[PDB]
Amino acid sequence: DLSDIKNSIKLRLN
Amino acid sequence: MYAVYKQAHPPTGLEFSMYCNFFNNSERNLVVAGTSQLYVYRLNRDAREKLELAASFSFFGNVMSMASVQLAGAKRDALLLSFKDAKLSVVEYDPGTHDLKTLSLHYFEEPELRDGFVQNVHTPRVRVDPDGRCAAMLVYGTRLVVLPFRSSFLPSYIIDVRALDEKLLNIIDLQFLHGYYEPTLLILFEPNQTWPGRVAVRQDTCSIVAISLNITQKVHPVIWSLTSLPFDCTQALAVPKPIGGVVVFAVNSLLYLNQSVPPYGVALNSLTTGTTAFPLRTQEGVRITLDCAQATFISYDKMVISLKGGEIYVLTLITDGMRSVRAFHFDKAAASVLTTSMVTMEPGYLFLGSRLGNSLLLKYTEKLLATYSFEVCDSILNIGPCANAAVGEPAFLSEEFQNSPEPDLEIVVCSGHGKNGALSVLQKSIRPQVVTTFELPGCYDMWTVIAGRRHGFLILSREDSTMILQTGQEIMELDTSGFATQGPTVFAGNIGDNRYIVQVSPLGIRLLEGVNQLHFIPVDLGAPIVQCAVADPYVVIMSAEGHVTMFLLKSHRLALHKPPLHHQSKVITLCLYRDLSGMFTTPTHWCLLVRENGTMEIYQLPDWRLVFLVKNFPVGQRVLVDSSLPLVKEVLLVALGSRQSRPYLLVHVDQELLIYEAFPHDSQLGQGNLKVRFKKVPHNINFRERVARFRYFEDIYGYSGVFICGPSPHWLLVTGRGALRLHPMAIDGPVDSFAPFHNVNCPRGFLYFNRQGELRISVLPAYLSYDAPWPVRKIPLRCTAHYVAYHVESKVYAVATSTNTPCARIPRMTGEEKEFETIERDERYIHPQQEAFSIQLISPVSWEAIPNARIELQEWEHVTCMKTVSLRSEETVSGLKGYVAAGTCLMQGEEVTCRGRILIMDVIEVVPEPGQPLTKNKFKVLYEKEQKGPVTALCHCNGHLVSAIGQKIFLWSLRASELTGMAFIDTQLYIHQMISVKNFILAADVMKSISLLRYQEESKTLSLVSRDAKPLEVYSVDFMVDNAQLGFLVSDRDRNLMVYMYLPEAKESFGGMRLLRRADFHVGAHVNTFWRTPCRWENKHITWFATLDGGIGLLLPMQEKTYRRLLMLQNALTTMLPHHAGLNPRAFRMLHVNAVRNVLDGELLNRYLYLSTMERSELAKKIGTTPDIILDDLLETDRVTAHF
Amino acid sequence: ASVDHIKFDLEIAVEQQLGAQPLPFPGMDKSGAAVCEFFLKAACGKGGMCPFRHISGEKTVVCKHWLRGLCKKGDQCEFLHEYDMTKMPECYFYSKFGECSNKECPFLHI
Amino acid sequence: TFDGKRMRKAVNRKTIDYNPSVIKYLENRIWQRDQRDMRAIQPDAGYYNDLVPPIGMLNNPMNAVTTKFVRTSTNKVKCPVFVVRWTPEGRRLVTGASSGEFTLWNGLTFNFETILQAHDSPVRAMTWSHNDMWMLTADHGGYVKYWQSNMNNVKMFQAHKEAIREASFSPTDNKFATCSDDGTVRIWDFLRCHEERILRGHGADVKCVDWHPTKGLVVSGSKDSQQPIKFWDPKTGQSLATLHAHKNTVMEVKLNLNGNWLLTASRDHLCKLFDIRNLKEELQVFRGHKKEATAVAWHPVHEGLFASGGSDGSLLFWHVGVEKEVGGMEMAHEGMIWSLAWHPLGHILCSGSNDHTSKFWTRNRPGDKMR
RNA sequence: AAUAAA
Ligand SMILES: [Zn+2]
Ligand SMILES: [Zn+2]
Ligand SMILES: [Zn+2]
Repeated sequence: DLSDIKNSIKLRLN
Repeated sequence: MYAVYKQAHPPTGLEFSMYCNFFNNSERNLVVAGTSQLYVYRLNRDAREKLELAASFSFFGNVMSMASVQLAGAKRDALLLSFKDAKLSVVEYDPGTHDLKTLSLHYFEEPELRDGFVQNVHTPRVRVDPDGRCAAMLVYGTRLVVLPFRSSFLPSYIIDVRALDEKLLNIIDLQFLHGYYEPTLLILFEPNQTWPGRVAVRQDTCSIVAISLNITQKVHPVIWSLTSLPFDCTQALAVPKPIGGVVVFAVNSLLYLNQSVPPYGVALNSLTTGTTAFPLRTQEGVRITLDCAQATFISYDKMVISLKGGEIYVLTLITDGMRSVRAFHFDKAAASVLTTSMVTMEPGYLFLGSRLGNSLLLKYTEKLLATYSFEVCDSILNIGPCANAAVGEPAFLSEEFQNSPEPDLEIVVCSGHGKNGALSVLQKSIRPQVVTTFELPGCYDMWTVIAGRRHGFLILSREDSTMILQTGQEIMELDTSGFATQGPTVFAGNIGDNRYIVQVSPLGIRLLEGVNQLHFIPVDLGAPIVQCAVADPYVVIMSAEGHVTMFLLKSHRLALHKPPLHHQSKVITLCLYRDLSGMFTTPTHWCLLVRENGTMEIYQLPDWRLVFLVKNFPVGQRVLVDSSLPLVKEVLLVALGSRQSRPYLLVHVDQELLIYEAFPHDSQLGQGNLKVRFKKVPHNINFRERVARFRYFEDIYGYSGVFICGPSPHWLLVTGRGALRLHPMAIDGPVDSFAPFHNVNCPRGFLYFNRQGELRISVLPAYLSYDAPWPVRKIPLRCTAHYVAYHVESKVYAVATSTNTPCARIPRMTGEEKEFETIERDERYIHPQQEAFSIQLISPVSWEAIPNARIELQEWEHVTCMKTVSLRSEETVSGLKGYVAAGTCLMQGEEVTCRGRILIMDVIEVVPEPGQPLTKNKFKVLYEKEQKGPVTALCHCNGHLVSAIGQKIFLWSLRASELTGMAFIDTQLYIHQMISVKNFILAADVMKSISLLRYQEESKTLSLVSRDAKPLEVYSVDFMVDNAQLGFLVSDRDRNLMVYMYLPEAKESFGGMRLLRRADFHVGAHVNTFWRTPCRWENKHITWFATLDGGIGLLLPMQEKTYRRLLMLQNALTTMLPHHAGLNPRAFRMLHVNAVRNVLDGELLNRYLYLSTMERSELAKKIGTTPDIILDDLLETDRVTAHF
Repeated sequence: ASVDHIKFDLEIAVEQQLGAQPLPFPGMDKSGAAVCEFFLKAACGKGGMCPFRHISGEKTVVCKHWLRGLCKKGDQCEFLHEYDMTKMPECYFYSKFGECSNKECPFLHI
Repeated sequence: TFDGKRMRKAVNRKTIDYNPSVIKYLENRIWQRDQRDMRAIQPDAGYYNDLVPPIGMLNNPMNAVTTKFVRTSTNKVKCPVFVVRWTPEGRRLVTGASSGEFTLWNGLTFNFETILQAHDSPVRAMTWSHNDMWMLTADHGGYVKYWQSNMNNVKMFQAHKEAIREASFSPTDNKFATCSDDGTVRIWDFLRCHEERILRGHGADVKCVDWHPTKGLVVSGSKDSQQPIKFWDPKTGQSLATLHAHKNTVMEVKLNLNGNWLLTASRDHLCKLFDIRNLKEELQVFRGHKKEATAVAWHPVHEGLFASGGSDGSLLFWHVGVEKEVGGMEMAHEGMIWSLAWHPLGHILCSGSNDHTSKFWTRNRPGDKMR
């Protein structure tokens, strides 16, 4: 009643 | 033989609650207590509703009763706290130090008051007169203490209830009555006791009296009395002023009494027939019991009752035209948690305190007689009574941390009871979930700037260059921009309303909108810039020589202003603060400064005028007061909580961390001064081994707080609850820099640098809640949980659960075969309860039950034990295999012979069902045969199975699903616990203590080695392993811990036939479970335990020299410091029955870290030592016990 | 937490029979006591006063009194004092009358 | 003549089994702080699985008033019973009769187990050590014997030249004291069987003796009216005090385990309580026996509860601090009751009487009509 | 086998 993905980022480094 | 006790998790579970003026006479607060802890809460009604923590204190004792009173001429209420064995203390809140103040302490412990009895079975109880004229306290069930009120206290006297006009023998309850010109006390007692088994010969045994107390003359006659009441009366409640009288609760009856009218009583079910001669009528439409109910008054004629099972009822007193009660009205409103107390806060608000579940705050409104409906508003977490615990491995861990030498562990415990039963998963440290890692060696500092709150740029500072990266769908480096790349940067951040970016170089300051430069200001103060701070419109920079200049954003551009600061001493560090809470009074802006001489000052930013001054800041006073060496490296003011209403101050001095919190103090001295003071906060963070170490963040997985870098990184979180949480992050290593990060691939994450040059992108795991002392997840079961075991090979958990059903038959063993009788009663009969058991599998990948993997037992079968057992198997490479074993018994009363069963199960892997990847595991039963007696305990010993069947212990051998007996021995009355190390067995008895057994494989013989010859009620047992010494650790009914040793050469052992006690310690809680782990110290292990009050503790062996060195410090701390409520730490830990006292108290030793360096050195010199050695000894124990 | 690499003092004390004293009275039963390891290796110059059992061979029937815990002979008992259900004595009633009234009879029904 | 060689049919036995109550108590104490949290037991016949042992009802000692008859145990060749005692773990009950024989009865189903001839004279005394290792008995001829749990005799010697009435052990049970009809009390060394002291001064027969739980003190009761009760120092053998508690023969003298109280029974139909710290005045007088009081026994779990027996066959229950009896039965036995013994759990009581009979009693069940 | 069926 009442009771309370991986490696998806790429680095384009110059 | 020596050890130190430490507390790892504070207890949870409330037992008392009230509503009084704790801080001042303008507002009332909710005050709750349980065991050794006290809390004060506030109601924040504009957040919905939410309970907000305001203060918390701990004592060296367990609270037995609680009350409050308003004295004469006072600005506050005073609390009356009772402690075991007749101790009474009066305490009050102290404004000025933000602490507790002790007003009085009374002792009534002379042996002449006990009348020759040694065992005390009565708890002290405190009652307060409604008009505040006096207080009463009943001790040992026979003596009444009276405290008159006007100094504010008058001398007290003792009344003996056995020498009254009548003789009072077995007091049930006592209350003060409303009205009357003198304090009048009503007492329920039972001169001739009886019990439900002998009702047919002794029926009406309860009586009641009322005595009027004359304080001045010390005389007290009897003015009202009744004699014939039902034998099953439980409690009484005083009706408020307009009606008066008293309401008496019985198990099957309800009564209303008054001085000038005949009594009125009703019956609630049909079990009153033949059990009482009191004239009662039938209440139509009601079938209940009031044996363990809680009640309180909502109005002058309405009451709220919480039944056992959680049902909520509203009771109305129906009166005539002359305020005379003539009827009752019952209404069934709702169902809620099982409670221990309740109190009304405001019109329409209720609080239900719980020890077996979560405490709730309700809200009731009248529906449009009167009817009400209830609704939940807030809840307080409680991990309940910890009955059993298991240690296992987390299901998920990122691949970057899978080569760590240290193991990764977690704890699963059984909590709650009945409809509130659950499983709690507990972790201590935070493990980040790495998304991506990059290798960028050569960087020292980094920042993220917002370019609708997603970060747009990442700035990295090298030795002589700066790298700029855009953070969008892909992270790319920029080679041309308005930024500066030829030299290192000092600071980067956002100015304005997140519309501009400010970059600070050692030669000047730059203002940027996007990648386009707007303005540049060369800065030549005579020394290079070393630090910069940024407020909302304000920017303040400081040179290396201590020169300070300020910039303002004017409609935009930056304008220069020179602060009028004196030059009596050089400035070393500074910080800026923006206040949105209104506590800083004399949005506003402020500045904090630290000088070389050792003074701290606070100024107003638009006009640099002084408002605060501390004379000896670096030493670390416990309270900072306005007065208008160690080296300080950094300061920071932040505001946390809800709507940024809790300012805090963090200081980095030498190799120590100081934490302060601000509280208002409106002193009437001076003019134009800040009305704030600061109080020190205890912690256990070690900095022992310009880049900022404190880094504020908001909105990381919905949390705000401060990250602390260094050798031991920590998280600091404050939510709308208002409690401070400190969570370590020891995985990986020391952290160099840290920054928040909000990206499409990293939603609400963060960044940090490893010390190996690796940049990691991470998010917080989402299956735990961090608003708790430890991160925790609760899995409701809606039934009682008894045992839990972890299967290593299958990586799943087995839980034995029970649920209740009505009873319908009575077994009999009169004939050759068992016979049953059907119960036949009327329609107002209350049925007895019957329990049914089951075993189910839980998966750690998703904390849910595996379908079609349930085992159901027989009708009257109870599970008495369930363990993971390693048995011999000729199919592995080690010769052992893991199984789950259980023992059962059939309960059918005292007149039927009890027999048991042994179950051995395995967990296998099968082909998963379509659309169900969780059904790849199932049980497999190998042995389910019945034995010639009840099975009470199970264990394993060197590949064999050990069982306690009746008053014997057997060893078995398993081969092709068959158990073969090998040996047996006779034992004591009842064995309920067994543990084994190598080829030795330790067995525990219900009433006859412990014993030690040995097994010889060559001759197949079981023999007794030694035993304890004195009585003891044992709760649980385990081992202690230091290097080569083996000790036996025992729990007690009197809440003690003892260590036993086997010493054949000692003269007191009589040749080795008796076990000798070697250590002693009184913990104020019951312990039912133990486990061990190695130190994080060559061959030593740590023994952990969980208490029935929801806490966690541990014992750690220590060397003799260190123990003797720390004992002097413990004695000095005991004798030279004040303690809350005036209690004595040394007496609390003394054994309750000679004691041997070979265990240190780690909670008292923590007070040495709370002192300032001056008093630390003063105390160290008094015992002829050095603070450095003491600090090393105290920090080593903290280092070696960092598990989970 | 493994303890397989630790040699406790308890094990050494038990193996070396430290603190053992002769029995106070002659004729005491050594029931529930360990087996003397020294006696099996031509040692234990203690005679009949040893607190531990000296084991003699040529025993093949389980002692029924020892099962009830009422054996008086002790070391001089000529029946096996081990828990072996295959060497139990034959049932008297099943062998003299042809039937047994005990459903859980532990004696051999041949 | 019985030799265990006669064919018999299968029989169902009445029993009182304590295991379900212990299991229920173990389950209850996990989530209950104390008896304050314990739910009530209704007086109805359907509430049979709600019972707990006396250790779970510390606030209501009235649960242990055992007035429900269970069984009568009698020998084939019957003779008056003098001593009854329980085995230290409650596995068996041992009976000492006037023929010098011991009889053993099963503790769960009270049926015959074994019998043996122990003495050539009536058995008068029987006690167990505090370490549960030794049993000591004495007979009308003045002999003392040492026994083990398997009922094997290892030592025998003569202590007095006349009848011995009682014996008791020291706290470390290395010494023990005896009383005899010759009017003396003697102290012995257990391991050497060596006499150490002789205590004289009663002037008549000595009927009872007791040793203090911890302090090393000995109390004796005699038939002489001038010296009814005396206190002795075992180390030196000197007398300490004299108590004129009763005007008739003193039959029993027992010390509570708390170390404060002394219980006395006499032939003037009275039982009395004393505080050994202050012997100036009496504490309580228990009236209600219509004839002489001949036996007492403190409850093993409840501090203030005890039971008494009478020469007319009565059996009453008392509590310290209460004026009248809390229960009893007028005709439990025929003839005089000689001894009483509580089960170690405290839920069963045994009696031994002059009518050649031993009986067992237990707690009343909820819903009993008691008629 | 010393009372396994008392
Ligand atoms: Zn030997
Ligand atoms: Zn034998
Ligand atoms: Zn048979």
